[PDB]
Amino acid sequence: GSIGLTVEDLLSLRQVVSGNPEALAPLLENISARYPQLREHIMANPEVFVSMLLEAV
Amino acid sequence: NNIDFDSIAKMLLIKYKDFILSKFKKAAPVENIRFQNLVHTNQFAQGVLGQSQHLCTVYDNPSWHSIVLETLDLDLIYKNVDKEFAKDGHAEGENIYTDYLVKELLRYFKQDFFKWCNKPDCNHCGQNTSENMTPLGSQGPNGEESKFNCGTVEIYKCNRCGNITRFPRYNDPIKLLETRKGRCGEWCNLFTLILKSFGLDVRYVWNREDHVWCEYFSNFLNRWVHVDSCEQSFDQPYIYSINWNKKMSYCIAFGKDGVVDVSKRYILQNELPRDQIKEEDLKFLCQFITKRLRYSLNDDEIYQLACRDEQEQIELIRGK
Ligand SMILES: OC[C@H]1O[C@@](CO)(O[C@H]2O[C@H](CO)[C@@H](O)[C@H](O)[C@H]2O)[C@@H](O)[C@@H]1O
Ligand SMILES: OC[C@H]1O[C@@](CO)(O[C@H]2O[C@H](CO)[C@@H](O)[C@H](O)[C@H]2O)[C@@H](O)[C@@H]1O
Ligand SMILES: OC[C@H]1O[C@@](CO)(O[C@H]2O[C@H](CO)[C@@H](O)[C@H](O)[C@H]2O)[C@@H](O)[C@@H]1O
Ligand SMILES: [Zn+2]
Repeated sequence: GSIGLTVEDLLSLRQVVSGNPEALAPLLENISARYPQLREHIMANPEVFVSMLLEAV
Repeated sequence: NNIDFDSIAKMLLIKYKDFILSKFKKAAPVENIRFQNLVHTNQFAQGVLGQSQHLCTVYDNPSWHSIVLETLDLDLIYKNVDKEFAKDGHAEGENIYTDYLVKELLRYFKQDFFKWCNKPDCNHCGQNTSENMTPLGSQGPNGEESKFNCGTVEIYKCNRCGNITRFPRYNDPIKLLETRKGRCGEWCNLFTLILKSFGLDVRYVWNREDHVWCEYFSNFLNRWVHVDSCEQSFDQPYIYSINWNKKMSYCIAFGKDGVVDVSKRYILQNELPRDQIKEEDLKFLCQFITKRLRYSLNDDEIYQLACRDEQEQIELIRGK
């Protein structure tokens, strides 16, 4: 369902977004390298990737 | 595939900076009601609200800022900071200077400026005369001492001369500039301002179990730093919970830019029952006060801070 993102990653994520925007992509990448089901929703909806993220703040 | 992250990143950052700028936009009238009423439901909430209302401004009286700047010995202070800066000067040619400043203000206040008051020395008697004084009790302020901010005077009987010495507990930091004595309470209070007067970023952190100290934000290390003037301690948030083995329940910090629960920074062992408030009613509380505390600021100031906010939130919850 929902996002399905690791407590650790999700933390990690919202760390860089707030403190290292210059590296959001390669995180945002590998964080896909790692979640098959998400590789999906990026390829389909980039937008709806974004949503569930800030969402969790 | 070969999905484009760079673009998806950029696009996010923006949609984030937006959402952020909406959080701290607008007075929501739906919240205002919940806040209002929760303040009346729980008092520990009131506690912090009152504290926010005082601490969160109060120390921004350039009036005061001056007086302190006059009365402190800046000549000696900076003399020393430069002495120590020139010594090493830590890592990069950097903001490390302002640390050495605080660090120094620290020693200056201790081995120099302020004196510690356990039992007051007997005035009529000799100078160095704590020992032989028996606590008679405490009472309301005389009147010459309501002229400063004081609810309580502790009264002491001098067993050698048979004369009362009074030790009034003042909240007016300027008065604290005249008496140079105090326990922890006033010890912090003044020093909090002494820092604000050099215009650093400072919170006054309040532990529920009878202790207070201050956090100062270092741009060099760029995080808050636990400073306590009593112990002449620079960066050791543990101190209390481990060396002292304090039993802590709550730690809140109030600074002109936010009230934020910093418990996780300190209560890292010997943890108490946390409950005069639903654990996320508290969260709400702070966030609300800070929002309200920030209606003034423009649209970077506002984001740029909301960032340092998360940055810290994630240092706490990570507990590194
Ligand atoms: O330890 C807190 C306790 O001390 C009092 C004296 O009654 O005043 C001290 O604490 C204040 C904050 O609560 C400081 O700002 C002040 O400088 C210091 O004298 C009371 O306020 C409080 O009960
Ligand atoms: O320890 C609790 C209590 O002690 C105080 C004042 O009595 O600090 C004194 O005792 C400490 C031992 O815990 C010393 O390390 C300290 O330097 C001395 O002033 C307060 O800091 C605290 O409320
Ligand atoms: O006492 C002044 C100052 O010294 C430090 C180290 O800079 O360490 C002292 O205080 C500790 C408790 O707070 C003691 O355990 C230690 O033995 C003592 O040297 C700082 O902590 C303190 O502010
Ligand atoms: Zn005497």
